[PDB]
Amino acid sequence: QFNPYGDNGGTILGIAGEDFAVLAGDTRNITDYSINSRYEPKVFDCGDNIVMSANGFAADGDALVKRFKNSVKWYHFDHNDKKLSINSAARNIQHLLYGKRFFPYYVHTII
Amino acid sequence: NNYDGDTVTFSPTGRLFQVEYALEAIKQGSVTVGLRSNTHAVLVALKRNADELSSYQKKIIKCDEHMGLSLAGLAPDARVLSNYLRQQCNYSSLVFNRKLAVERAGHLLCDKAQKNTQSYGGRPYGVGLLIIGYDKSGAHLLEFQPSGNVTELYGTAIGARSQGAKTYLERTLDTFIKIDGNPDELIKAGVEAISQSLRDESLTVDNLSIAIVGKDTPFTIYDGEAVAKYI
Amino acid sequence: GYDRHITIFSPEGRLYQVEYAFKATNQTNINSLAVRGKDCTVVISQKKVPDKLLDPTTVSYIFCISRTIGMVVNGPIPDARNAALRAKAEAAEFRYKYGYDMPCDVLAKRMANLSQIYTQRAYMRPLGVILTFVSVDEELGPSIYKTDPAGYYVGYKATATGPKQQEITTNLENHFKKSKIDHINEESWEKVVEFAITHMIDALGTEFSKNDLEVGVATKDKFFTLSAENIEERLVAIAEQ
Amino acid sequence: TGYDLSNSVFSPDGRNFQVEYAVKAVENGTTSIGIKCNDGVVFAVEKLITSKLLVPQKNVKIQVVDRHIGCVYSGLIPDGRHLVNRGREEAASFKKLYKTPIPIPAFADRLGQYVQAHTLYNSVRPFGVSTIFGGVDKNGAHLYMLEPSGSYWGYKGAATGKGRQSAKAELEKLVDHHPEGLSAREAVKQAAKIIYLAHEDNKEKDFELEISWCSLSETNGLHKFVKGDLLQEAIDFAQKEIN
Amino acid sequence: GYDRALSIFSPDGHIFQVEYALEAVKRGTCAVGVKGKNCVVLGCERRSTLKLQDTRITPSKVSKIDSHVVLSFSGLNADSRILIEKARVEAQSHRLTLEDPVTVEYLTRYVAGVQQRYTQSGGVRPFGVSTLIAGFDPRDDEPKLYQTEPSGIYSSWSAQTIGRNSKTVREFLEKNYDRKEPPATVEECVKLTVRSLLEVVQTGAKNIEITVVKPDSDIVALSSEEINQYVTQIEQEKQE
Amino acid sequence: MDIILGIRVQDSVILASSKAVTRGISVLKDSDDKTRQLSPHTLMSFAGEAGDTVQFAEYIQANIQLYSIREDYELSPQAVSSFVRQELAKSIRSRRPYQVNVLIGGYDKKKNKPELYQIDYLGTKVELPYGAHGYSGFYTFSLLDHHYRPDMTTEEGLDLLKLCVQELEKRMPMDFKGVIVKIVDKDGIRQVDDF
Amino acid sequence: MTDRYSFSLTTFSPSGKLGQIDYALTAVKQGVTSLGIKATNGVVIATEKKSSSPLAMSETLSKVSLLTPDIGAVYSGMGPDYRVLVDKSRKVAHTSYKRIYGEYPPTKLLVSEVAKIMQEATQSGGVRPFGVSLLIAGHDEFNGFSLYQVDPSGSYFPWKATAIGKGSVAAKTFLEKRWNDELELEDAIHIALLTLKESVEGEFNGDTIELAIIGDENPDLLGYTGIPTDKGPRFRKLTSQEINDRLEAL
Amino acid sequence: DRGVSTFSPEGRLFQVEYSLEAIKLGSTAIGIATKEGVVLGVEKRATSPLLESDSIEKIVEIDRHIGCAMSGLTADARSMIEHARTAAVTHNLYYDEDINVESLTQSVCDLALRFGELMSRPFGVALLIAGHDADDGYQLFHAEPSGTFYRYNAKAIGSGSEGAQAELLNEWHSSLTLKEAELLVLKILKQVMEEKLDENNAQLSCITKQDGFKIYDNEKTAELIKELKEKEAAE
Amino acid sequence: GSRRYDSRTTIFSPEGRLYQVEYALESISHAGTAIGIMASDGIVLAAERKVTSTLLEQDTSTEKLYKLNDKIAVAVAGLTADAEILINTARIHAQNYLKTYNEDIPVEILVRRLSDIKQGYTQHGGLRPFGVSFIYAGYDDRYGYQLYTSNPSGNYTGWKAISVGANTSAAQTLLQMDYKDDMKVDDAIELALKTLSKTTDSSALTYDRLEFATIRKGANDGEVYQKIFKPQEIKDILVKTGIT
Ligand SMILES: [Cl-]
Ligand SMILES: [Mg+2]
Repeated sequence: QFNPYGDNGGTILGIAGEDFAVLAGDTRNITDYSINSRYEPKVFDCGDNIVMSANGFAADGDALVKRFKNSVKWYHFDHNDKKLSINSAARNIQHLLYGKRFFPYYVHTII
Repeated sequence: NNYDGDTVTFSPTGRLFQVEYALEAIKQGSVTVGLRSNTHAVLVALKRNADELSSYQKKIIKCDEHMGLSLAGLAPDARVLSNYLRQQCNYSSLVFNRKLAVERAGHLLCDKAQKNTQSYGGRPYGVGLLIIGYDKSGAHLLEFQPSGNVTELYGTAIGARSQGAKTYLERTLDTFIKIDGNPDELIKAGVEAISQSLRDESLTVDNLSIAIVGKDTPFTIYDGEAVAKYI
Repeated sequence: GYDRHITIFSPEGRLYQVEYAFKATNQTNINSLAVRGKDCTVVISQKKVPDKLLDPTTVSYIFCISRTIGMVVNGPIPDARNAALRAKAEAAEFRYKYGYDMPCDVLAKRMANLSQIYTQRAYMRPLGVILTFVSVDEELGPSIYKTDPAGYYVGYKATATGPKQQEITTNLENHFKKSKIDHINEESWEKVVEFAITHMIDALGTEFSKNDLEVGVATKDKFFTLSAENIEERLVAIAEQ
Repeated sequence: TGYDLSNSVFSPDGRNFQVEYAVKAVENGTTSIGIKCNDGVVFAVEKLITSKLLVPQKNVKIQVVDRHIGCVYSGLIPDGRHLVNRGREEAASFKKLYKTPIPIPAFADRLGQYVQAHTLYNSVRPFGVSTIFGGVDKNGAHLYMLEPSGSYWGYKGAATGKGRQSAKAELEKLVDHHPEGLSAREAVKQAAKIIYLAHEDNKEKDFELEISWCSLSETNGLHKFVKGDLLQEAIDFAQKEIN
Repeated sequence: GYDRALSIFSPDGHIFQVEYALEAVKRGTCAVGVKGKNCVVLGCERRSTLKLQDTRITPSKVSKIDSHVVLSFSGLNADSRILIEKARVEAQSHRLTLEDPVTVEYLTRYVAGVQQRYTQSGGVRPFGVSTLIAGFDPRDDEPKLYQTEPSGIYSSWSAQTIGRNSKTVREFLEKNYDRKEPPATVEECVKLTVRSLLEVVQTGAKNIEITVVKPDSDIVALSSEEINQYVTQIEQEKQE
Repeated sequence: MDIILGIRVQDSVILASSKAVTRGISVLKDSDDKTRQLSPHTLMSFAGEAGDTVQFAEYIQANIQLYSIREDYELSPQAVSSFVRQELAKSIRSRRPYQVNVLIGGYDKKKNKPELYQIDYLGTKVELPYGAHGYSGFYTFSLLDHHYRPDMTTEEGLDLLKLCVQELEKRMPMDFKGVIVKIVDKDGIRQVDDF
Repeated sequence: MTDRYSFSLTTFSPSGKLGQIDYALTAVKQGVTSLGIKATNGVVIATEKKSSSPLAMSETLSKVSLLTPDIGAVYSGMGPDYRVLVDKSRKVAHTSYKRIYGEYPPTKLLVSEVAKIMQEATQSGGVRPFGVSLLIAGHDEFNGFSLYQVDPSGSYFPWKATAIGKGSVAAKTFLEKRWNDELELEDAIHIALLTLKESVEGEFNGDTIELAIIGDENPDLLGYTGIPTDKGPRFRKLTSQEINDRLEAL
Repeated sequence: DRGVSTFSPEGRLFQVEYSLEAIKLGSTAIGIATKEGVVLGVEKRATSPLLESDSIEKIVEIDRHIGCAMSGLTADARSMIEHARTAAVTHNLYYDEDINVESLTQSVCDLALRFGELMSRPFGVALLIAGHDADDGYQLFHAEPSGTFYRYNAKAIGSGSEGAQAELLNEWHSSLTLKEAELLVLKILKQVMEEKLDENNAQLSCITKQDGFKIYDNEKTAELIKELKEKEAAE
Repeated sequence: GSRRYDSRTTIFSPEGRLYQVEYALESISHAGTAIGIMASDGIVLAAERKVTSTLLEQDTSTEKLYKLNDKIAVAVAGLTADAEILINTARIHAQNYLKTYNEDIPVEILVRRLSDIKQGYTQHGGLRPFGVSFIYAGYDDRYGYQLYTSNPSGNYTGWKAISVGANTSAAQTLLQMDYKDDMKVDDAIELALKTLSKTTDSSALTYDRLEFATIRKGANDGEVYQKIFKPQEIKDILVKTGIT
């Protein structure tokens, strides 16, 4: 039977300072016991000083990031180029993820 | 007369009057100018107000990082068509990782406007658009009419008294086409062009609206104190 | 008077749109004729190519609906092709559903029922065509069935259609009074085609070259149209008698 | 009366006045032609230069269907584009199911049935274009002209638009003087001449010439635009003939 | 589906179909609503060209929407049944989700919204009906009386009338009703309602219906004899 | 949910319904009323799947109350039970069926007779002198076969019901936290507060 | 595109007339005369075969149609409208009756279904009424023999005997004089031929007259043997030869 | 008859232009924007003295930071308000923030042209949408049934609009206080109103950053009416 | 488009009337008169057939009087075809109610639903209304014997005695004169026939031009019987009252 999910491995890490924040992630991409790429980035600048990463199943991770980047674009169009605040981005991502509650994005997301 | 009840009816001379009446709404609209060089493309729009207490109706809309238009006529119809363009530009990016060619943008608007002129119940769009953009084949300027007719041009103008600016650009053709690598001078030529369509009123700080796109310039709009430089 | 624009009854119980669709039939100014032999059914029609720039091979009002069924149309070509395509689809579907080739008369009925719907339903206009279907049916033998914009249809011993239809009709009537039979008592289809052309020449009073005619022939298990040279061979035979 | 107010209504003559009114819109449009040749077809069109501000070579009117069919039209330009968009969908579904590219006669009927369908109801308007089109298939070269009624025929030469009678007269001479056939490269040159001669019926604004062609030998059976040296050679030939 | 825009604007800025629906209301039998200090009373005219009627089974003019709210109307009778049904369904639906019966304002607002929807929906004509909706909110002793009309506007009234010759009875109520001191008792409120109908009706026999609504779902309809006593009392005082 | 009983006597119908609402290893509530008044002289008790029970009971209640307002008339217990049965008969062949069993106890004012209907989640209706749903029946039916008489008073019916509760408290595995008892007669519905 | 005619094309005029039904009845008046006569042991329905051309084969065009083995139909008015009604009538006898009860419908109920179809064309969106009047003759076990008329409105009436179309007024008068309650089937056929001769103008023979009966069961026309309860169709179309035999003793 | 979405020869939609005539028949509504807040005021216009004037709801809350006043066929406004309220709350659900006043207005104006042969006709009501957000501050918008909206410093709509707008032209300046704006609305309403202005036939409201959208009591408005009359008599 | 040919069946006149409803009532006023009379111990339904022909099969015919269930019957005035659509709907609605509640449908409920259907055709859908007026005669255990009427507007009312169709004005005056509340069925039978006999457009009232029916409790003990009169039974009742 066809299994729609996979595990692309890797790990990510976010830390917040007083006047800054970091989002780190390794560049390795794998399937089972093979390496697919030694340099495949999964931490992205999404605009409005928001960095994002969706680690787990890379297909679902890329799909989510792509949708969020697109969400930021349409937020500008619909609300007079207003800057999307980090708290507003987070809530927007909740609705993206929960929209697929019964066929989930297999990822642990950090912004 | 008897053949202007709806868009589905031809006149005895082969005319679509509802399309011509939609064309008339553009002539009533405020003037807007478009012009380009080889490196940049510029939109200049005269905004209109209800009275001194009101704001000035925004004429220019952004579609993507590399494309946008100015409007003249029914503003809600411009919002529908610009929204459609935003989606088509966006579809090209997400699916093909490809910036939508300005020529294809025109083709898509033409086909959208056409379907409204051949079916019962619907109506033609009541707005004209001037699309500028920079893509893989350089700078572009389009003129959209709600009949469906889209035209690629070096420069043009639509709205009330647009013939003044259109004549000026027809004279200045050889000059402004070679304003390469100089944004401010191309805008100046556009501001001087729209000035040929002015009567009694002059260009003030909250009246003028300018937009630009080019080689190393995303589509950006200038209003308020940012256009004071060009008065 | 909107009762003349759509297919609803007028005060005198008439459908004017149907009657005006009948007048569209003669818009092409072409006369057709159909007759039956012993083994065959022949249909002939005038071919007029006025423009010199036209490709004369593409100018045709005879259609091959199925392998066995042929159809000639009297009316404008857009409506003619509309009817032809639909008849082809119906004939093909019939074979698939019921496991045997659609008979000429059954297809005529089906197309007539479709024509009837346009006379009752408002949104659909009638087609301005008269469809003459011909075949050698495996049960009924040589068959001619004809459909019109009213949704009427009937079988024929022979028939004619067009502006000068009445002259051709009476010409044929007088022959069957004389011969005392329902068909052309002839062995080969070649001589039945010769009969058809001869009696059209007498009725219309005009002479024909090879490019002035268009001929369709139905035999057992196939319907086919004749080329210019096949007609020329046929015209030579008439002349030498 | 009132028989001309609604589409799909028969007049007492047996005519659809709305379709005849659409023909008037076609007659108003610019001139376009089609020439059938030895092993292919040639298309050409008149593009009126309304203003100096029009970018030359960048308002293309001739359209390609699939890779082997060319379409050109006169009248309401948007209506023509709508018809070509349908043509492309029809040609795509034919190739999808039957593998082979759509034959020209098959393609002609697909447009013909679609245009004819727009004369059957009062909820739609007839097409405001006459469309000249054709190409090369397994059986050779074919040229077709389609009208607002849905009527189409095969042609040796075709012409429509404001200068149709002038172009038809010039086409009839070519058919008479070349019974054995006209070559592809010749047909391109003749096409240029006929557009220039047909421009006499639209001579207020000067114009821009645009030519395309399909040929089994010259273009390998595919539709291509005539550009550069071959275009300028055809323009010069046409310029020499008017003087 | 039938799509036609029947309700549309005219050059002078009027929606004629809505205005013609008001004419149907003006044709209908008179209906009056008067609210007192501790009650509301709904009075209704019944035309006397119909004898040989069966009043047991004939649809009553005042309809219960719930145990605590009532609805009378003027205009097309068949149209009114549709509004009453919809209102009754919404009343039970509100009890089911909010666990509380509707307020009179809420019920009115719903009925008014339905009427409005039929003024800008394709394929439909407006309701040829105006309603008087009266009652008491749950656990509340303040009387409520509202009016609706075909356009969809609604508002609260101390006292109001609708239907044929309603402008005459409104004239009567405008001078006879004191805002500072409404009818203190049930008798006073019923009498003022009957008096107001007697300006228009004809005879006070089987032409007047009276329904009294009191707090906590206390609704009762008066009989012929009970109403006839008010008619007899008013006429004797009049001769002065 | 679990225990719902019904006894029809001479002049009334008595419904007893357990007060416990359990989930997992926790009794969440011990005062739950597993009944709804459908009309002034008709009461329905219910038991089954969590959520479904109350959702179904309230849905039926709304429909009967709507009928009452529309016609200004109370439906007979027979008519209400037939309506309820049909709803359950539809439900059983749905995508997700209501897993709810009910007893309908009512007093017919036209006949001047008490009536008790037992309907399961499949839509299986029966009129009975005494009824029960779930495991309760395995004890109470045989008990009532012995002690029940058709001409008993309401007070005799309550003592007969006490005898059932005592037996269930003795032999049932689960603690059902006693019962709420309600009487349906000519004067309507009332609750016995001390049981 | 799409059928935008979702509204009635038949409406009440100020005088209370339904114009399109009246006009449909006018179309029936223009149509060729047809008739029906009920006997004690059968029913006869007949009409003239108006040939459009002498080259046309009038055998191929059937004005009298079998609906069920025991029910037949004939019309006056528009032939195409009749043809589709016969198709629909045959199908409805199966879908709404035979596929449910395993037997053919009685005459009155099949008539009722045809009427329903014709009524809907009077009220539904974007359609005109049917331009025909039908005469339906039939037999069933519990009602015996029966004859019905169906008009464009969808109204239907049972008749002892009647006529519709061109010369119906004169034909009905003729039938009133001749009809009695003791008529045998052969006597009714004889009267039908006499009545029809009055309205027919040109040739009067078995090739220009179409006539069918609802009489005794016909085991020979069943097509199989072995089931005793199945005894054959009561509907029989009289041949060209069978009509001419009765025209000699006329 | 003729199509609902038909253009006139002058290039305007017939139905939209006719709806504008309906709005002119409506009761007067005035809005004034200041740096201390935006004030909204309306003429109630009771058709009869028996009608309880406090039930006339022509000023309405959309969210805590956005208010709305209407004029014309006020029944048509109910679904527009319903949409506005849902849009505002829905945006707060999706983005955990207050929605911009302009974005709200644009969402309401998208309904306007969704008519034809969607609803059967345009709205017969104009709206004054007043509010505050962090980006563009205190704002006043005029939303029409054409689908167009203009921002205004001050605006009057309804039967006395052209007369009131000419009065607002002279009186408005960029340094108006809230108290000055309250009196100005009352002053201009009293001029254009048929009946004499009081607390029962006119209603005031405002929106401030601190307290949000508030409809004024009849007691509070009455004191502002009394304060207004004294100030005009004082010179 | 198609707008051109739309009659607009569901609109108001400037006076506030529904054109198509008013014209449908004008149609019904030419139909054969139908009378309903309610007595204390039963109900009478009488109706005049529209200009009969001598060759019309009278015994196996149904034009005016139709059975909805065992307890309810209707008399028709208008288009028969239209009435039969509504009758089959009413017959189904009665069986739905019986299936749901295991009780025969109350008369008013059936009448209301049938009247609500007619109402719908006047407010939406763009179709012509049903050109039919009904007289409902029925019994239930709540209100006993009941007479109702409904018309194309979808408005219904209850009656002690009522007429529909032709000459209702004259017929209603005669009923209003001779009717009283303590009346028996046999007396009501006589009144119904006498009224038709005077209001008829025919020369003389005969058995072959009439349909007749009674709803009595004349069965055995506490149960209702519907009697649709046969031709010979109408002949006898016409002689018994002394009309022929
Ligand atoms: Cl068919
Ligand atoms: Mg059970």
